Amino acid sequence: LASADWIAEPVRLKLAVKHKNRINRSGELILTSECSRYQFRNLADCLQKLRDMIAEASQPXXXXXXXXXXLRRSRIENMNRERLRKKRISSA
Amino acid sequence: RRAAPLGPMPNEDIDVSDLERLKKYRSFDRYRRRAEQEARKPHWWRTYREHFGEESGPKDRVDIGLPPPKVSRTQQLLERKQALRELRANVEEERAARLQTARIPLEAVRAEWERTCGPYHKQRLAEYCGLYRDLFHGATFVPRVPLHVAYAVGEDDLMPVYHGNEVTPTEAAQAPEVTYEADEGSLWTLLLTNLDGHLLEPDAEYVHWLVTNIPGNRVTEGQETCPYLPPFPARGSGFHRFAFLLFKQDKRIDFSGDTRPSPCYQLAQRTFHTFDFYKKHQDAMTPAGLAFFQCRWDDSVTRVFHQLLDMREPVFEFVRPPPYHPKQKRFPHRQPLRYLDRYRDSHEPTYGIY
Repeated sequence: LASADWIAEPVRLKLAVKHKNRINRSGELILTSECSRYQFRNLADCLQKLRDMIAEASQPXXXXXXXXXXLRRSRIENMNRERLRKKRISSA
Repeated sequence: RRAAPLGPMPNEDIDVSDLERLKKYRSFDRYRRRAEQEARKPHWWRTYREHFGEESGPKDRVDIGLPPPKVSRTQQLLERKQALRELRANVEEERAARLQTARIPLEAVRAEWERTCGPYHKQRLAEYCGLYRDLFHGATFVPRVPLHVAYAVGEDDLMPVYHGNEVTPTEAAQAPEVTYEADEGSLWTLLLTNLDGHLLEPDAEYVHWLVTNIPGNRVTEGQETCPYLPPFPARGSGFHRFAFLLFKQDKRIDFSGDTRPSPCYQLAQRTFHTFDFYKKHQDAMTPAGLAFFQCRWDDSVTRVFHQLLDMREPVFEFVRPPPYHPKQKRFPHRQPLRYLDRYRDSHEPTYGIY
């Protein structure tokens, strides 16, 4: 990612943020394709996912819309551990 | 052909002659209660409890405790009766109660819970998350001494570790502070274990932070064995549980087999069985406090695996067994067309010789 010149710096840095799950310690961005048994279409799928990540990153107007259906329990559990973290005393 | 009923038959006891003179359940609620009362007794016929895994049912507990605190009951009873007399006769509390305005002082409740009943709730909460099965293997210790473990998340911010609470690896990236009270004749040993998440050996755990020979409340003054290691769960596998344990020791003990290198990054160096450890020190060591927290993968973890352990980071998923299909039959009769697609190998045409 840092070494790829064909992507601009803002693209470089924001593709390294959203996608940090598939990034490798050697700095590698790793794409995986499966479905077809003809490797042609697999290549096409990886190149497509790549074009979609580059597109979504390059468009600044993306608001990354949050769904409340999967994350409601996450927001509740987050608030609830926030009420415990909320204890105020100077420590260490 | 009739068999002979074995012992009691559920309604045998009541006299059906003159049904009018038997009292009734006028309330659906009373019925409900009596029903559950019956459901809890061990009947002589096949029952729900029997087939559904009551966790062994009856178990004869190996109790390694700190001996039960000695108290005279008449004193307690009287002091309580009097406290009740003083509290009830006050017109303030009556006027306030009738109009639905009162507050219970949560802090004082926390104090009383700590003093009396809490140490018993601890037992079954540990039982819930199974802090017993994996560590002491058969054995129950009652958590006599109060244990306060805390992580500093900021200059002003303190994250508490309560038994059963969820905490993030971010707050566990730093060493904790501990509060419990003892005068100085005292000798203590404290332990922080990761009860699951051992990659090579399912029955083994990771000692994270191990401390020995502590007078009173002084943690800095106790000799440390394992310096503090931030929790390193796996991205896939959810919600590991971490146990904080306390032991009383009689004479100061030093054990070289347990001693670890100072930086100690390697994972195989930390391999643990609370069982064997407690076998080693058993006579001098009595288990005291318990506090555990539940933690799942978080961003900081990637920094760990690469920087400390010089290792690639593992990612796990969840696999559910492929849906069972009956043997395919040559002429499936009366089945939808899509039947053919259940035994589909892969989706792609194959022109065999073409």
